[PDB]
Amino acid sequence: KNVLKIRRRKMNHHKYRKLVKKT
Amino acid sequence: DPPPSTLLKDYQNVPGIEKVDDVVKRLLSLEMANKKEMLKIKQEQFMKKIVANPEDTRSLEARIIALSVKIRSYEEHLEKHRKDKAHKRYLLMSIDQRKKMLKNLRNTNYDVFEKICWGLGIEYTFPP
Amino acid sequence: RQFSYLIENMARDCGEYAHTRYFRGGMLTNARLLFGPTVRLPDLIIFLHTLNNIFEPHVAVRDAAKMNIPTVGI
Amino acid sequence: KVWYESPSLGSHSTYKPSKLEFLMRSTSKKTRKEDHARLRALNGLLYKALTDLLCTPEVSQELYDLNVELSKVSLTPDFSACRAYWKTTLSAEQNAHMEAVLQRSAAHMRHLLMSQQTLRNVPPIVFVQDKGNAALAELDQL
Amino acid sequence: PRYELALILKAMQRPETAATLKRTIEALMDRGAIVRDLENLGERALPYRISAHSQQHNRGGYFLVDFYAPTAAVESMVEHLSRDIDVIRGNIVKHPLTQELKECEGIVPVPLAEKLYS
Amino acid sequence: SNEDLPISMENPYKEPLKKCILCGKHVDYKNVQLLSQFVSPFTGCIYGRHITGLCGKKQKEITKAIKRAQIMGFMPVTYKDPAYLKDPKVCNIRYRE
Amino acid sequence: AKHLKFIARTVMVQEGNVESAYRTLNRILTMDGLIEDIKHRRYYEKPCRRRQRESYERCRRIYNMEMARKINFLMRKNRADPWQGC
Amino acid sequence: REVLQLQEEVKNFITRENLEARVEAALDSRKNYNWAITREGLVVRPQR
Amino acid sequence: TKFSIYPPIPGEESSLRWAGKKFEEIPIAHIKASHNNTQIQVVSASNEPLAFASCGTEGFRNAKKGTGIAAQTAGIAAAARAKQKGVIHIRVVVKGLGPGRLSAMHGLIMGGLEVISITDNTPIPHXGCRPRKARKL
Amino acid sequence: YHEDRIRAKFYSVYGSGQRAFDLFNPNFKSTCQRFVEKYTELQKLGETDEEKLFVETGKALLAEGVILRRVG
RNA sequence: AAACUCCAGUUGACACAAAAUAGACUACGAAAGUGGCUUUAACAUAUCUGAACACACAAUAGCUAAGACCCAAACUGGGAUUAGAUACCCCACUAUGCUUAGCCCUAAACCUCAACAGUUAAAUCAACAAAACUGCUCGCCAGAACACUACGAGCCACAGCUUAAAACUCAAA
Ligand code: FES
Ligand SMILES: [K+]
Ligand SMILES: [K+]
Ligand SMILES: [Mg+2]
Ligand SMILES: [Mg+2]
Ligand SMILES: [Mg+2]
Ligand SMILES: [Mg+2]
Ligand SMILES: [Mg+2]
Ligand SMILES: [Mg+2]
Ligand SMILES: [Mg+2]
Ligand SMILES: [Mg+2]
Ligand SMILES: [Mg+2]
Ligand SMILES: [Mg+2]
Ligand SMILES: [Mg+2]
Ligand SMILES: [Mg+2]
Ligand SMILES: [Mg+2]
Ligand SMILES: [Mg+2]
Ligand SMILES: [Mg+2]
Ligand SMILES: [Mg+2]
Ligand SMILES: [Mg+2]
Repeated sequence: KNVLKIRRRKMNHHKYRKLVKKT
Repeated sequence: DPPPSTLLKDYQNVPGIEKVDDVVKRLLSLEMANKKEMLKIKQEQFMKKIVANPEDTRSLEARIIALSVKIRSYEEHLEKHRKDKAHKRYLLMSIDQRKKMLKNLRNTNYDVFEKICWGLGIEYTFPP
Repeated sequence: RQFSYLIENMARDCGEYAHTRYFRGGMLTNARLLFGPTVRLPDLIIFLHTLNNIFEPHVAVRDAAKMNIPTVGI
Repeated sequence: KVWYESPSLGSHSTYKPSKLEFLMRSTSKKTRKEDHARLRALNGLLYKALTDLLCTPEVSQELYDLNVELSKVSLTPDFSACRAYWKTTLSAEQNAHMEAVLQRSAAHMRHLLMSQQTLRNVPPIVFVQDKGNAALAELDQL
Repeated sequence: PRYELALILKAMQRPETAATLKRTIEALMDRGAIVRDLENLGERALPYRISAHSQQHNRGGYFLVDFYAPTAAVESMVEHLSRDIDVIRGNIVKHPLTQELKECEGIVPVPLAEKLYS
Repeated sequence: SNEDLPISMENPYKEPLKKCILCGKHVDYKNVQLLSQFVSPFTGCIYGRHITGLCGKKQKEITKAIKRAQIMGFMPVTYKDPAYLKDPKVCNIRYRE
Repeated sequence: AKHLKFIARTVMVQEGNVESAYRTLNRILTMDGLIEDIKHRRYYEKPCRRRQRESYERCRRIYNMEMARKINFLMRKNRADPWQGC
Repeated sequence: REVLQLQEEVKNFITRENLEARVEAALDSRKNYNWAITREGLVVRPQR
Repeated sequence: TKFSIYPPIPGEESSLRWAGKKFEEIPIAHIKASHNNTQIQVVSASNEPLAFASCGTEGFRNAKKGTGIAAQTAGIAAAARAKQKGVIHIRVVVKGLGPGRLSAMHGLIMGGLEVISITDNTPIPHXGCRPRKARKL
Repeated sequence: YHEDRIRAKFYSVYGSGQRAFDLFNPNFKSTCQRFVEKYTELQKLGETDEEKLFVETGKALLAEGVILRRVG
């Protein structure tokens, strides 16, 4: 199968980790 | 524990074992065997002391005694091997299985349940 | 094919018909086109061998049932 | 079966790779994906058969001493000849001696392949020197 | 249980080799072992060079000691052999003759389907 | 009923199962001659069961025996002991020229 | 290092034919798996990658052996046509 | 039967009294565990 | 007697001789065939160095060192210095699968040396140090 | 069939007869079949041992001129 | 190119690192895992099912403390490439991978197949995967996205983990 759902989750987690890092 | 001079369970009832050379008695004793052989002697000691028929190994009493001997061996193993998670699991599972046996023996034969607790030194506890 | 010659001769001798050759798609289910609108199909098909040369059922077994033709078969 | 498909409907059909079948084959027919596999596997057997014959002392004492090594073996799908590439040695003169021995042996080799009847219908065996070292041999001679 | 001590001794003259064996068998007896037999496999070239006690060895005397001992004697004996300078390499294994070989009917065929399936 | 009808029983013509060359024999780590027959002469590599013809059980015993003999000082690791090069060749492997 | 030298992986040359001796040595090292072993060891193959290739190699060998067996079995009938014309 | 067999073997077991005699009796002897197998499954004992 | 590809075992009584010298007495040509270079050292049976040549010492640089013709040239150079010291027969011990693995041996022959045996000593660890990570290409 | 046990032993002990089977003749009798018929006759005479009933059968055929070459 | 040039080759001595071949085997363990050798201990349950939280475990990465350090190696530094190259390629070296004692409790932790029992006759069956099902039990799910998020609570966790919404939005996903 495709990994498009994982890719959505991947970006959400990256941006969250980066947001937590900044603040 | 039984004395090291104790003969193996298989050679205890052969005729003439008391007249053999001392060397032959050492080779047929617990001293020259692995620990599992000492546990077979312990199990038989508890069976004769507790159960009505020492030769009935399929009764709920015999299983509790057999498992109680295994439980004690795990405790001694873990006294020397405190990071052995495999045997720590076996101990906790064995304690749980015996509690289930004791629960079923208490419900079916209380007089025997009491003799098993006295003989093996088990303090039955009700679950939370 | 070991018995193609034998079977073709037996049919001619008894006054009947033999098909021992490659069976083309639609000989029975499309006979009117292949032979003509007035073609009469067989009233009985006798299979001396029911399998084709790749060890599958002869196509005429299925097609004979489609055309409601009784089949005798070894 | 495996991820590699082996459900062929005509699986029981008798594989008949002969020079005569090609002339009665339908060129209109398009080769199946697994039709190549049957050819590829036969080529592997021809490699193993020639390679084993090469290393046995008795078949030809001349052949065994040479210690010939085959680079590749691809039978022609036409079935006219069994190509048998043989790795070319660096020694320029030794590439001629090995080649000469192979050509003489080749005629007897075909009969010896009939001894293994499964590979009996073998086309004339052809040996090809590996040009990697052989092409340079011609130039350096000139 | 019954054990087999595979003993490789420094290549020495007969008097020193006998003193090493006696000293080694007494160590087994001091630890409670009942020694059953002593076999000489002969002096031979080692399969490779062995360094032991600040020395390099190319030949050794191969000996076997069949004996019975308590399970706690093995650990103590291995320590004793490590300190004897005349022992090149000593290993204690469970005696192979105790383990009984189970009978075999033959080689049962294994289905190829299971091979790729497994 | 009828005397000529077939009767139920086990195959009387059944053949015995195959056995490896070492079936029924003790494999000792001290028997380096036997163990050497299953390692490569040039590299000392243990042969797979497709070369030795052994069954899974004896393939395992031979493997465990070789590894024990090698590290205990009975058997070389990187080559077959030359003393055993003239022993019976029981392995389906052809090497030289 | 601790073993005897000039026994392992050693081939003698016959009649000064060094090319044939080298091919024999290379054939020995290839059959014993040392050549492929040396090459795979130049860079570290990760355990998940080693298992995948070992599993792929074992399934390919079985598939090729099974495809060879089928062709050998089905080549018995490669003889000339006994019933030509029918 | 196992106690009887074992009772006879103990007569030949090494002891502190007979240790020296058995130690010397071993240096003079040789025990060979080597033997080879053939393609027919036959043991080929060593030439000694 | 039939020819044996197996080398004579030291301590046994062989009949093979090379200029009256036994196999154990023949000097050794050590060829290290690396991926980017080839090094050849000829030593006596007593481990006395007699000649050394590599692609780098023969004036090859960078990728030219990792070629067959560079290794062949290194072999000829080592053979010449060894022949002056009295070497005719050599035992070849080659470690590594570099491009100069076979070419280095040819150069030794073209330089006047006779190879009586070939030994591979390419290091193979039996389990050892972790190699560098794979390259992304 | 019960006689299959006798046929398995006969083939093991004496092997297949050097005489060739003629499967075209519907009344063909092989050496094994001749052995089986004699073996059955002697069993009906009251003999019940198996190892003894097999040795006496071989002797009877030798007396009749049959060639029985033991494989081993 | 940089780097090294107390460098390289042969020989000898030499580890608290890692475990060719066997292994084309398919075993052990609850899973995670487990493939050099030896020994000791040792692999629960004589009906099944039974927990995000109880009980005990749980790869890799990571934390705290003390050690080891061959090799590999985030990061970092240097070389090169490039429009740029915080990459891919080359070199060096660190945390880290190891040991000991504590933590942390995650994984595409996946045969992507819940446990147990039974069946091969029915219709074989949306498709693909891995032939199709029955009994029984627990767990779980109810359009997408918001969301492995917010808040609450618990936790040796404090840039964490577990449990886990809503508003706005869409006619798809
Ligand atoms: S076949 Fe019986 S042990 Fe190998
Ligand atoms: K290993
Ligand atoms: K998976
Ligand atoms: Mg998002
Ligand atoms: Mg349960
Ligand atoms: Mg749970
Ligand atoms: Mg719940
Ligand atoms: Mg969780
Ligand atoms: Mg963990
Ligand atoms: Mg850590
Ligand atoms: Mg490094
Ligand atoms: Mg940079
Ligand atoms: Mg570090
Ligand atoms: Mg370690
Ligand atoms: Mg996993
Ligand atoms: Mg469940
Ligand atoms: Mg939703
Ligand atoms: Mg997460
Ligand atoms: Mg969260
Ligand atoms: Mg919170």
